Amino acid sequence: TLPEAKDKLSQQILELFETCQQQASDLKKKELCRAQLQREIQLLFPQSRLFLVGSSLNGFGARSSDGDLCLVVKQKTEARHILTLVHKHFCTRLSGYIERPQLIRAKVPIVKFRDKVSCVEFALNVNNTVGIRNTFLLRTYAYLENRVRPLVLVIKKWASHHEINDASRGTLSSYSLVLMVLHYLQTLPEPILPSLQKIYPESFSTSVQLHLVHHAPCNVPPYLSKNESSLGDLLLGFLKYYATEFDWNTQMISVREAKAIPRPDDMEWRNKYICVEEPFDGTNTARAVHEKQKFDMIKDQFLKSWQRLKNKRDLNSVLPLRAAT
Repeated sequence: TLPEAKDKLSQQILELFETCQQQASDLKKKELCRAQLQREIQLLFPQSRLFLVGSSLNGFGARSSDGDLCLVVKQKTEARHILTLVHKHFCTRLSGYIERPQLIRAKVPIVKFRDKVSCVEFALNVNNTVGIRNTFLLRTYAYLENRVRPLVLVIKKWASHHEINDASRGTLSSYSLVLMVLHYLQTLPEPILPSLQKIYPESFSTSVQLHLVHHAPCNVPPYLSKNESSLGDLLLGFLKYYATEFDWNTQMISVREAKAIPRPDDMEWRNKYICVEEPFDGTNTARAVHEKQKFDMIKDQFLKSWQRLKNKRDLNSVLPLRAAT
């Protein structure tokens, strides 16, 4: 299943999609690593399970997507004690096939490591279960329509190429972008995506047992929309929408509502530049964008890329196609 591709830009977007999309063999090496590590971690926490989460499973992965793992142990004092124990385990016992494990310090503490078996970089956290839930929310969107995945992928590569796709460095997280693409698709005049949580709350409710949340994409049917915009029309529109129309200073993006909502007067959103509502809990995913200079970098790059693309409808105007493939 693939979109139209009547023009050059749309064809280049599909070409980039098909050569960079995460292949089944990439996902098998990540799953073999996940199962081996769960087995390995269970020596320490026998009541624990290890989940693949994020780009590896949400449908928006590229061959270069790192792996995200979520360790479920039956509030943060425990989460940090477990993460440091797991880390010492990786350093002492697992050093034969687990390279350079490091505790990275962030809102969600992480153990970063490289699997020498798959040669793949991984990020493991402890008990951040919301990432399991939204993995399968996003996955259900990722396959709800054939344009969502090519658009999201070219947009991820685009943001990464322009050094605005790294929340650790002050810019937009991949999750923020994905939510922004999905919001753009949700609010078109003839919309390309509905709200999954409004139409089927039963398949994404917070009472669903974590180990069954992945059943949700098997339940939800595909979305047929009236919009006939091709991939190049939509990539241009997505750059224009955030470059010109979307008021960062007054509104927040709610994929849960499939709407733009006014910024709440709560203290979380009081001084933030960018407000994207996490769909399961109520928090700002773009909270990492807190420096004016970086905020401007995002704004200026949206404007500029929409300009170069408008004039020359070649994907090379905003993303060198030789630097990805």
